[PDB]
Amino acid sequence: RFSPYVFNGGTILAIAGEDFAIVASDTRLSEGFSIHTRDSPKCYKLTDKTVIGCSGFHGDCLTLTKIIEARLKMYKHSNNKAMTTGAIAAMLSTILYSRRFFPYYVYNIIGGLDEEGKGAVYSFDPVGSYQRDSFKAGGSASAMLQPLLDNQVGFKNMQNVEHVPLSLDRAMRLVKDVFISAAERDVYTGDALRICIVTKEGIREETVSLRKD
Amino acid sequence: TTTLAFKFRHGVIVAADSRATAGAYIASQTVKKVIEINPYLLGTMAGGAADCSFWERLLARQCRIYELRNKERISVAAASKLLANMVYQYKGMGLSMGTMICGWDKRGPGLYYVDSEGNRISGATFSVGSGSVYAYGVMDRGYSYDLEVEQAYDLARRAIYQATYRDAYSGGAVNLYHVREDGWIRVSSDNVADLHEKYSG
Amino acid sequence: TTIAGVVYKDGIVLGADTRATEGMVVADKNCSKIHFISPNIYCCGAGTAADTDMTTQLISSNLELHSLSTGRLPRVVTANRMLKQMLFRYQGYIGAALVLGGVDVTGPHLYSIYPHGSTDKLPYVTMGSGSLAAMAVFEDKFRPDMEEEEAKNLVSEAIAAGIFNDLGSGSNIDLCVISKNKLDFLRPYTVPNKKGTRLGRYRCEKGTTAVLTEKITPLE
Amino acid sequence: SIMSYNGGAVMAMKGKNCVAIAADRRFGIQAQMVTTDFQKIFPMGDRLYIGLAGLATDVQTVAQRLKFRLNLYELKEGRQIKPYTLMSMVANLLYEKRFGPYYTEPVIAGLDPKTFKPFICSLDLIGCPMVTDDFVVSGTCAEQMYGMCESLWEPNMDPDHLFETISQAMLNAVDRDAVSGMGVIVHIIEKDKITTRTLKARMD
Amino acid sequence: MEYLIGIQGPDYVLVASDRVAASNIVQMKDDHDKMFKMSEKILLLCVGEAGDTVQFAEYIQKNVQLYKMRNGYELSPTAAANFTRRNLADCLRSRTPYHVNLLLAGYDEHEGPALYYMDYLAALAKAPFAAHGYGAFLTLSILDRYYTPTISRERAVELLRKCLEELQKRFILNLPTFSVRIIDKNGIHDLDNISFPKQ
Amino acid sequence: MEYLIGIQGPDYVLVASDRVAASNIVQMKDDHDKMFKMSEKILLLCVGEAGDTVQFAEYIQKNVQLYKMRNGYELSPTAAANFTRRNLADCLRSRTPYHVNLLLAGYDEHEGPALYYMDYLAALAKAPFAAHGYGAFLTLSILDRYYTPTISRERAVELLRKCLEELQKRFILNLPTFSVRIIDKNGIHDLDNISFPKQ
Amino acid sequence: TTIMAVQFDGGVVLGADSRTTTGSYIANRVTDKLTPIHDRIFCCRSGSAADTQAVADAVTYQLGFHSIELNEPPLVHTAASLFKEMCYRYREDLMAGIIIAGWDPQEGGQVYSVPMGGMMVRQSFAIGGSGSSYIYGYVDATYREGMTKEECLQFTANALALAMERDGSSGGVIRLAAIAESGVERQVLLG
Amino acid sequence: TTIMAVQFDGGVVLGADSRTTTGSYIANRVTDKLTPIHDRIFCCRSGSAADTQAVADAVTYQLGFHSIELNEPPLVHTAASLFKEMCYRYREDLMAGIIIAGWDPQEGGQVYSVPMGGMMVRQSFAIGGSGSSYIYGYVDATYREGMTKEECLQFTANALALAMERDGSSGGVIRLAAIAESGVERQVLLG
Amino acid sequence: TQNPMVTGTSVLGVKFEGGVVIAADMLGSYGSLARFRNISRIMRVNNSTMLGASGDYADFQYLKQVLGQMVIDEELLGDGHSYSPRAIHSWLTRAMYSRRSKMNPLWNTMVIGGYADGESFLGYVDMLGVAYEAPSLATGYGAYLAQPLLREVLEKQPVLSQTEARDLVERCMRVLYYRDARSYNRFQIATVTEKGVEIEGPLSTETNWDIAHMI
Amino acid sequence: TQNPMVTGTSVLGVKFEGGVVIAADMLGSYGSLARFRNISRIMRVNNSTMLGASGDYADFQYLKQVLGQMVIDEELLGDGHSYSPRAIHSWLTRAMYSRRSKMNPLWNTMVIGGYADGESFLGYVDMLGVAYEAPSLATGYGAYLAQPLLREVLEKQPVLSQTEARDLVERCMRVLYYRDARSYNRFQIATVTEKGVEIEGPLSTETNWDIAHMI
Repeated sequence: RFSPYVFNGGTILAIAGEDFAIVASDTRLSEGFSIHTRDSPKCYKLTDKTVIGCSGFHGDCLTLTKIIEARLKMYKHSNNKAMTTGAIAAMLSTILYSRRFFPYYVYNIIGGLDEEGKGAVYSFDPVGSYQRDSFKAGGSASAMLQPLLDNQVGFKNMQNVEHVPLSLDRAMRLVKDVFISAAERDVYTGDALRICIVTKEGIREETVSLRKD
Repeated sequence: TTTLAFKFRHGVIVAADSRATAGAYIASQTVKKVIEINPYLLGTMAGGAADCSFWERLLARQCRIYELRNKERISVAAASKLLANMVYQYKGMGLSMGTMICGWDKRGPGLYYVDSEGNRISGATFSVGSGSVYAYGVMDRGYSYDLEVEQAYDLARRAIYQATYRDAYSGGAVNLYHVREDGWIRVSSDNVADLHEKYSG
Repeated sequence: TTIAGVVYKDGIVLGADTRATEGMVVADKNCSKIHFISPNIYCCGAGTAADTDMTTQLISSNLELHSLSTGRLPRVVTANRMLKQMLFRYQGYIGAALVLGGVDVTGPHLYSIYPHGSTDKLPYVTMGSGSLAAMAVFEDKFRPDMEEEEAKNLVSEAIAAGIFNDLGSGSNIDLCVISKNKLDFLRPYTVPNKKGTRLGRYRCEKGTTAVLTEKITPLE
Repeated sequence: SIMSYNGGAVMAMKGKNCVAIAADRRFGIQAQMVTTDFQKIFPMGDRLYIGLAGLATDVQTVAQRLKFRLNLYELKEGRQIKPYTLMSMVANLLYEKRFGPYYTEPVIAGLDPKTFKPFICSLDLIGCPMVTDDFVVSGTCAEQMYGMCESLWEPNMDPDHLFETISQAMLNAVDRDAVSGMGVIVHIIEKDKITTRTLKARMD
Repeated sequence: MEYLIGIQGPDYVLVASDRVAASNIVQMKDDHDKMFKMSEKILLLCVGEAGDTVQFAEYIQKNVQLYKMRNGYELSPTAAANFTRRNLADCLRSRTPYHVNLLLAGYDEHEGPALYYMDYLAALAKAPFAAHGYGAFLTLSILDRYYTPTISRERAVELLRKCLEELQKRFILNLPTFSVRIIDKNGIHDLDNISFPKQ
Repeated sequence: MEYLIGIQGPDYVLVASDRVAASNIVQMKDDHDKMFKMSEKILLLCVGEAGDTVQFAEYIQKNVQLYKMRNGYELSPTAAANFTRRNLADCLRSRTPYHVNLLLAGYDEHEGPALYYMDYLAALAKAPFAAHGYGAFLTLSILDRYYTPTISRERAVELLRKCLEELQKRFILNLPTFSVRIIDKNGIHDLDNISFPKQ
Repeated sequence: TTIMAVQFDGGVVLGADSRTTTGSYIANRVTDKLTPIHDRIFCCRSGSAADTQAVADAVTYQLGFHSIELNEPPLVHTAASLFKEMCYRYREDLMAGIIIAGWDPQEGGQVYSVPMGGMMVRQSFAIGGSGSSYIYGYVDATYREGMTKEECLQFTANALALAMERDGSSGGVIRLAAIAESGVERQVLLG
Repeated sequence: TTIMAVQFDGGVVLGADSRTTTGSYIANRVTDKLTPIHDRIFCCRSGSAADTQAVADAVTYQLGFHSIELNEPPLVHTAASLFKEMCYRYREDLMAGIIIAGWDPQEGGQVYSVPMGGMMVRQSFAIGGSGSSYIYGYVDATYREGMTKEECLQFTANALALAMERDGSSGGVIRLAAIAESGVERQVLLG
Repeated sequence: TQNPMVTGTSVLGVKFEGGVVIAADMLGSYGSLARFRNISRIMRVNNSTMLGASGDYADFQYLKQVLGQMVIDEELLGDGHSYSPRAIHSWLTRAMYSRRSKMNPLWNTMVIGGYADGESFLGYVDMLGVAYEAPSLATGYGAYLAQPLLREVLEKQPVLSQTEARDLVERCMRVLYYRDARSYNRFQIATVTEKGVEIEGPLSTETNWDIAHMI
Repeated sequence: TQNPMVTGTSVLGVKFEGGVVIAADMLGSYGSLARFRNISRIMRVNNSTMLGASGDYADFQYLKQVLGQMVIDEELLGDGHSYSPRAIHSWLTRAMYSRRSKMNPLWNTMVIGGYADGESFLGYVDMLGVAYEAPSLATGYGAYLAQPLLREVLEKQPVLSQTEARDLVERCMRVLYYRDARSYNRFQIATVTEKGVEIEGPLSTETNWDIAHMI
């Protein structure tokens, strides 16, 4: 009969730096064995230091984005100051549990700066837990991207490899390489790439094309 | 997923792993499972992330309300009772939750075990998770009441190492918390491979 | 998977796309979907790959046997009859979506086979998952008795539209042209999608991995 | 799944003049492991191995059946076997159980008997072959090893960097995997010699 | 349901089953024997659907005795293990499947002791110690804590004593008495029957 | 699953539950207490879905203590038994049913001792001796062989000793320790903890 | 889908649409839905395709072999009996809407109908196909006993026209067949 | 079962069979399938019976009350809107094949159709009922734009004749209704 | 609505230079029976935006009613302010999502086309609430059939004229008449510019069948 | 046959003094569509017995073929011996039971009428093998509808004449035309006597509808 969910796919990445939070996502929105569009950015700029990405079922992504924007305006228009990052994370966790028994079929990744001015990536689950980690890859191409980030960001499973702090342009070449390499094997990934960078001076965006199939 | 807790002469030991999979796929390696409720309570994560996290946060809220109303710190049994009463109101709707509650009491040590099935019981040793039986085995080898401190440290650490060695759904860093009369204290966060090199011989 | 067939003024031009997916992950980037039957008759497969492969090798064996017993060039209708009889004998259990094309003494003859046993003679067919885009290009821009380069451009355009629709291939669309005398077969026809160049260098070093137990075994 | 009953992961990778095949060590029922020394890579003649992943029953059964047919072929003809011949043989053996299928994904990696040409291929559970040039994988975990090998592969590889590349790929994709782990065995072969190394993988 | 343990040593194999033949409420028989002396140095244990156990004992035991009478010598443990695995794997894909969970204990003049490990899906294993059941869980934690490859046989008996004393502590089933064998360069020597008063 | 015997005497009621709180593989707690002192002469036992047992204990225990503080005196066992039956019969036909198995043990100054027997379908019974679980089956024949309405308490303790000694003989579960109460003209007297070393 | 056969005094006249569909997509736009077996006897099919194709091939085999062994032109009732036996034997597995027609030297033009079950009956006109219910609505209104050839052609033309116009599955193009003592006349109409 | 409504220049003409069946047994042999609501507006029903009876009664209630409160003769499109609202708001449990027709002073004769879904459309002719597909086969064949009253009566007579003859559920007796500016003229034919 | 009774079929819409053209056909099939062969499946909203839909026609009548009432209300405000097409798109997306959250979905597939304030707009609303913008939309089987022609020519030519857009729509509707079983040879073209909203008449197609003369 | 495609309807039969009359109609309905409105549902077996059936018409064609061949075989024996109707009844009962024992039943409901050696015979055979003798049989819905009229007149008068039987059959077929949905106003009467076997033509009914002029 009528099924309430459908798998739209998508791939969202986040990298927590020393003083930066890079969030990137493809803009392919598909369904089954078709393509609806080649421009639908999963990223959204909430404040000057907060970018949220939402993948999975698209209508829940739109609804959740608008509700989060409303509650952001409620906190600002009530308490004369913007929210932190962890407050937005806690609030989103309360929302995702507030529809526990009819869940959002949505993966969520919040990147941004803390109050010390450092990078912080808050992952999520469809039901409403979160944790402060250094890097996450959400969506269909999660498993195509997590071990390579374990190899490069974490320097894991290696010997006599020292730990260098992750710079900016190195992280940029990392993001470009992982999206090309993941777009080679995935079916739910390609046609563009919208890279959002959160610094202490604003939000940057960047459009890098990909393969057209 | 494998957690354990046991009380003895010098307080309560709480240890846990940090692996949280998703079906056959591991999500993360550093999931801090022992949820720090208070400066005198420690809650865990035993089956489900969101349910344990949410309901323990709601219990922490309720306990803070209780303390700010009575100017007197809550007991352990009261917290376990409040948790069981709040969890019981969604029975059959599909909540998975098997957490543990640890803390210090007016009576002293307190150790209860609260399920989403509502099996609120007291006791001295408990272990929750898929590979909990391994921890039961090696712990009930090494268990006493009159143990020392570093002996209990070695017991919990060896136990979680054996559990993650046999089970497939467990791994990551071994946290280790210690509940005292005044407050709980994190001991150490030890990786599996470090324990393999140290304890393999 | 998007295969197509057509009949120009002399023979048949077939096309294919070579992304062999296994579930949701691209498992192959180069899979020969155009199979051998005879020096004049070829075949394409879709759906379950090994079923199409084993069936087309059996039927090619049977037609090689019959042609060497007879002593002349095979007919397409015999291949059609064997295929429809076999697939009806399996009662539609085996999923093998086939396109059959060849040039006999009578001329060009194109058949498409649906895995229960329903066959059709057509001037142009499309089969597969993304067959609809190539059938769109065919129904837009087909006319009877085209020339050679015209037909090649049409089939390339159709499979290219199938690649710009979903589940096409990265591959450089395969073509094959059968005439009354001249057989051609062209794997790297047109490459639209170049792989992006590496930006650095994720090269490992001589010793970055701990080794527990070595062994050396000499040979001849 | 039924493929995820006993776990398993087999990787084969073609280098420049040599070829490297690696697999995991873990054996166990769905969540309970038993041992770390279960063999999944078998010698089939010289400079040519095969890897099997999936249900262990079909692994040992198909391995002994294939050894049966292999020795019958190498005794009927004094020469040694070409890898395409072995690929077709495994395809025929799997396709004989079209409706009674084994649950396995065989991976063949071997050299040329006349030249030093490497060879890799993989098959499906009904006998669908697939020859490539870079790498083939099988088992429960797929996307991990696809992401790693599409991240790390180079066309022209000395055997040392080949060993380190397949080492890092197997270690990271196995450490992210749950049901397949507990050590890695690696066979790196060439025209001159045969090397078998075991890595210090995470025992978690 | 229950478990029969199989600890391997340097030059011995320590097997120990139970004596329980219960049916779903009551314990019908408290002196049951699951031990099947194949040859002078080869034992066999069996747990599963208890109508299949006896027919396996008939088939395997008597066909190995037939081999013994045919050629001139005792089987290896390895060929016997493969023969059992082969008959499981052949009888599985039919209208009449077998559902048993085995493990094999043998002794070669050249290979010394050997332990194998089946399943109801015909999987071989060469184990230092293997298990089945729920006692699998409990006995394997204690045994994998306290294992030494160069361990003496009385240490193994003491280890088994300790492991059983922790079996009678957090288990739901009864398991009152365990019988114990050993295999050496001589043959099968039966040790004393191992029960405990609990409290 | 487990067990509680409910022997009625001439002037005493002999109840005895276990101390087992297992969950599906392991015995998590071996000193559990299912005994709920309602008043100075009224006991209550409970077995069922173990999240409902405690909530029933809360409702019944505290509402009986509420009755005691309300009027000035203790309920009869009969009216208390009927109130429990009434709350079962009301709670059954809803969206939230209870699946517990009770029996009630009281003592009146005028009626003397009284034994009742619930079920998961809210049925009253005025029984000479009751039980629950699977040991129920085996044990009531044993008790009904050697029963006398005018039986002394030491005969009842010896009979229960015998009943446990035949419980540890053909039962599949473990049940190592049983706690024992008694009710008299004084009140609730706890007898000694009854365990057996089996072998 | 929609197939039709009308006899008259001299011979018979057949007709069908083409438009073989699968679900909601048209797989093939033009189809030889009616099939020659002998040079004077046709059959037109509906329902599933592979069933009717295999049945028609085996009937062609048996009927050609039998009529060569007789060294006489075959009967129509013979082919109807053959289709009856093969339809009835595997009613558990076949879906045949086979309608037999054809001129005969001994008996003239005849029309037999074999629906999805496997019964055999002689009629003067027949419908068939999922979109045949409508022209089956008015085939007992417009038909007149004792038509000519052109009246049968115009009749079936209007019939298959309205059937193709109304049913969603029906459509495509109109194929006709005229069988008499003289010859076999096939044509492709639109209108 | 089979219901039909045809308009002409002056007014509209309705028609139905009777034969209310349950399973394979006829429970009632003669039935008023078309129902007066107002003195100038009819409706004819299909699907389940009790559903359409309750819906027609509630529409009669609301429409009569509204048209008395207007102190003007009601519209037909209004009643079509009322059936649309009651069918569409609570579909899911009902099976209504309601067809509205009736003369109006402002707009003449009109025919509206409400099928099982709940959509509303104006037509020049309409079918309805399970055995209506056949005469729906040829109602686009025999119809001519701009008939008279007698042509509509003969038209619907042939329609309901063939519908009663062919469908098993249809049958019974013929009921007619003629609505114009002058009056309402109903009649009962048989054989 | 759990089970759609009377469905439409594919709807095509595409922008051009200062306008959006939308064309859909006029068929009301129930199952396989083409029961209602003269219906209107495009609403000409007030002066800027314009709606075309698929799926259950009754639900489209319902949304026609509701949207008509809302547009009438804002036009009776008399403030000189109207609805932008994107506002209508947002309201319709929220409406469909709140329908399906209560497990009572509206079985539709809707296309919103509008031209206001120099910029064209072409929005999509699904039954499940999936909603986006696109330079060319295609619903039902049109996303399988006439979508690659749109994406072919828009890649081949990024800007368009009004004539090229109308001709391309005519060709795509001809193709949909060729191989959709739920299709019909009668369609209407609707066009918005700054000059207003215009609904053209019931056009038809010109077909070819010269492949039928082959065997 | 698991699912009956083309079913008949009720069959009526009743003995009288030296003969058995059987009448069934001529309709071949598929579902509700009366697809084959001119078919024959009574076989006139050689000279004494006679068969009429319901259910799947194809199976009746099959049993017609087999029974025809067996009767032809015994008549070609040339021994002067024929099948008694009770022998036909026995063979058909064993055939249906061995048919249904293999879980592939013949969907029928058969009536065997015969007159041989002074005595009439009228046997019944079900799909399940239920078989008996009766002075009046009624199949399908006839056992619900026209059975009590038969059992009334046989209770009111135990013997009959041919004319009374024929009139009663006409009345019962009229009643079955009134309130069976699967019925049709065209039937044939078949009669056996000592004079042979006779099949009458396609008769019809005379109906009444004067209750329709009531409200």
